[PDB]
Amino acid sequence: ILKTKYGFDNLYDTVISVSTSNGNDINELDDPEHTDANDRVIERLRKENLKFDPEYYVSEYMTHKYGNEEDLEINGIKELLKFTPSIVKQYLQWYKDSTNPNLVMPIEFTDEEQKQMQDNLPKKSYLVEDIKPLYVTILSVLFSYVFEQIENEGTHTTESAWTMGKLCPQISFLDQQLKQVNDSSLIKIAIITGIRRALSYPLHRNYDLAMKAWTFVYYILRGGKRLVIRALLDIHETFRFHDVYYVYDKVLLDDLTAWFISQGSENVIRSLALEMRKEQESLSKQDIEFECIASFNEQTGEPEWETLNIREMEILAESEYREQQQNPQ
Amino acid sequence: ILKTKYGFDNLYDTVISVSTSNGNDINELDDPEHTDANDRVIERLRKENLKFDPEYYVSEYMTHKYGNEEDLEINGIKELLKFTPSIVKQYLQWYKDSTNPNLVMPIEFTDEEQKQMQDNLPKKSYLVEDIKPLYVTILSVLFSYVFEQIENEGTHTTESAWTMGKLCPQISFLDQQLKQVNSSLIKIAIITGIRRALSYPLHRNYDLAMKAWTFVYYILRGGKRLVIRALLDIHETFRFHDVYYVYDKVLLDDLTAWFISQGSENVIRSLALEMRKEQESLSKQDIEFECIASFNEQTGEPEWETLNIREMEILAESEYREQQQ
Amino acid sequence: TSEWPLLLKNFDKLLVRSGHYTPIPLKRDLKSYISSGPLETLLVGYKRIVVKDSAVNAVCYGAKLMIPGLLRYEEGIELYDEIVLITTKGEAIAVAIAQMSTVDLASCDHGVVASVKRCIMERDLYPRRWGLGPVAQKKKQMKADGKLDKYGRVNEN
Amino acid sequence: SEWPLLLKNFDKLLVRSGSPLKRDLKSYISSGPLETLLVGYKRIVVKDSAVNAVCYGAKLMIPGLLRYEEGIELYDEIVLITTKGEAIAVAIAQMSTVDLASCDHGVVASVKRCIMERDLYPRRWGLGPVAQKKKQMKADGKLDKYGRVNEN
Repeated sequence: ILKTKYGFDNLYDTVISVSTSNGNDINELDDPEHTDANDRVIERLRKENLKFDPEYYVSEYMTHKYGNEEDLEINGIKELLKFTPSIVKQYLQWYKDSTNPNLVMPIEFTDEEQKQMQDNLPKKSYLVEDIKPLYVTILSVLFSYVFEQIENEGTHTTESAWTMGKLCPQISFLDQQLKQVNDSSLIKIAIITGIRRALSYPLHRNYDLAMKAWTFVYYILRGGKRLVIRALLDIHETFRFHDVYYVYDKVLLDDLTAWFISQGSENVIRSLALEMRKEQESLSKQDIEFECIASFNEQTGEPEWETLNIREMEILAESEYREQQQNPQ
Repeated sequence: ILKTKYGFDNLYDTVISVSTSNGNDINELDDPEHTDANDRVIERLRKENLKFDPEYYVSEYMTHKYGNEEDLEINGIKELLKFTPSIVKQYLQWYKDSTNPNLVMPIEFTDEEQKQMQDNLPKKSYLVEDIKPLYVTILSVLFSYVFEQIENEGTHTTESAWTMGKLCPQISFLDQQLKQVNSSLIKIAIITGIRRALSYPLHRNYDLAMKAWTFVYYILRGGKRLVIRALLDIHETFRFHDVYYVYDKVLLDDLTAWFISQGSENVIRSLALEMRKEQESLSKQDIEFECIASFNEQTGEPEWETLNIREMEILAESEYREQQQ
Repeated sequence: TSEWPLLLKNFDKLLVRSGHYTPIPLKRDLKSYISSGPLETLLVGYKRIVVKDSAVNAVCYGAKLMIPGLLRYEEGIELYDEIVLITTKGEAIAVAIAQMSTVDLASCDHGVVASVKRCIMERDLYPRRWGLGPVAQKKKQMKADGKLDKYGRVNEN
Repeated sequence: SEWPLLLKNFDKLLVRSGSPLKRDLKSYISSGPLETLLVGYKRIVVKDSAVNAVCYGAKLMIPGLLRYEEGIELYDEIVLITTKGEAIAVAIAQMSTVDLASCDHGVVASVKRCIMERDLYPRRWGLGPVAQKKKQMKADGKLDKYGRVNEN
């Protein structure tokens, strides 16, 4: 089989397979060295539908809506929903006082951030023709970062990169394509993907939580190039520090940060902020669908599949609960 | 499903399944609580054929026969084959000076052995009707014990209980029956010991397995008290293990206590002579395994073939001679 | 130099014997080469904290352990001590750093008990469970009864 | 008595003021970078020819030693690793850094707790598999009347 290149500008190979021998549990591709771009999308979609747990989803929804104080305290959903990461607080505090808030947010890079850009990033020049997948990567990686920032209430854990890599299709599945072969639509796909993955992989699987994270991505993008760099440097450092997950910096994040710093466009970032917000606002629970196993054939073993959106799951759960509560058992 | 009792006199249950949740890797039964005696034999035979590695077997044989000094130094086979366990040295030293060699060997139990019998063994009386599986269990467990003593040159390791448990079908498979329902049982116990010694331990060598059976003969010839010395050592090795102690609970506690109170010198002597007769009737041609020759081109299922260990050796010697040519 | 497996880092710190030199194909995942034996003895050295079943999953995700999740704690746990977090079944969840002493564990009604150093247990071994019937099977029963709308979906009311 | 390993001395476990069986470690363990749990220990790199013996709990001898870490003192708890970086076992150092450099013979370390499966590094046969060779002989008619490999 011919080798299939991956990562930034499809320049990398071998790195990912070697990492899987070192405990890389972020990678979700069965054969990263021999899976083409379209097959990565096919595998991802199949695995997302297998990963999604409707009972877990429904339980999370019911705890949030009907749980007592003890149930809500152990879960933590209400506290997460009130949390604002530091990067967002910086933007909101600036925005509140700015005389002209359509302009870009001023940023003075810290000593640590300057040392990072000097010592940790590649110094090569970039001549990338296809920039659209790179801006879409920035979008998906920003959602991963924001979601993690909320879920952990601004403190990183040993599993922060796992969270970031899992909600990011360009990382877990080395998928920069997102759409199967049979800008605006790709943006909408990136948003839906983020939501589907945020309801299938992390500890807290909540639609309102996923939408909160996308709203904060909008604000980061509105802040401008430098605010985006502040976020990218944080992401880069979280991966760099891990003895295993650093491979995602090697194959994607090292170049993406350095390319963005030297070639990122303020106009493109602003257009992206407005397009993603428009696409986000056009979405509802009815757009978030999964194929679920209803049963297994006893004689055959083939799972019997059924299609449901997240709202249908909630209604069915609310009906079961009302039957349990209204009627004596 | 109805629960299937096991261990000494089939009096035990539940213990084994609970142990498998705690890392009991000696147990080889998929479902110990619901596998009848005959199904334990069927499962054991299937798993032994899966476990046996002909390439490993052949490699050991070739190292012993054709290996250079460095190959033999790292392997250790020649050193193991020269080793005599302490229990056997005691017998042989006594036998060499004995005026009536057909008598039983005198034994004075150590303070440690006396405390062990007093503090670690059950104090209940035994009224066991079916004693034949118990004497066969003693035969099989003595083989496991002797083999471990040779392999480790008389020093126990953290894996001494694993080796003994693996070479003993009454432990690994809770199988005291040995023969499927469609002395002979003694011959089956000897063949089983050899097959397991060629499939499970670090050193897989026919001469080594036969050396261990020869040493079992001498222990049995020594008599009841020498057998007790060996049983106490086995019991202590399992007792001391945080996981494997379950084999003392379900089998060895009672086997040892029952043997001390009810073991017969005449039965032990008859057993020594019968096992020796059966051992001497055996050859490499009696040791057969089902091996994977190839895999199905369309399916990937394995294609099985039957070989005795001598056929494996000859085929390996032919390949070597062709290579050296 | 640059690439080395976790246990092979600082390779220079590894000394050779005098004489012949035999130079140093890919390794497998720990889960793929690990024995099925009693390996939990490797954690018997650490002091223990027993986690409530409702908090097990959070610990598998690397999240901090809070007072509501604590069930039992060992005597002599000092601040910053490396400890083990276990279930009521005796399964090892993670190796963690003690964020409060035994006196605080007894008194405190709120706060961080421990922060995860290294997750041991798989995520979703103790998942969020739904007490009532599975939703996908309920929708199939509704298709069979004709209790679904024209678009083949579960309607409000 | 029957209690799980990590649940022994249960009385020593205190409660705050105010029955399904567990699974095997191999069944609940994550597929993540769990080898970081052993980064604390000093290392000894084992020759491939000695790996399997260590999985069986056997002592590690001078012929099996390849590389050793600085600062290994007698009786220190150490980790035995392969050249691939796999953890074989946790062991007790039976000789210091000075003896590891000089000694031409002896026990290097004794196994405390095996980590790696037995037969991951088995005894290998350089030439063709024997079972495959017997099939080729059946196909050629190079076997006896009974269907067995004969001497000569």
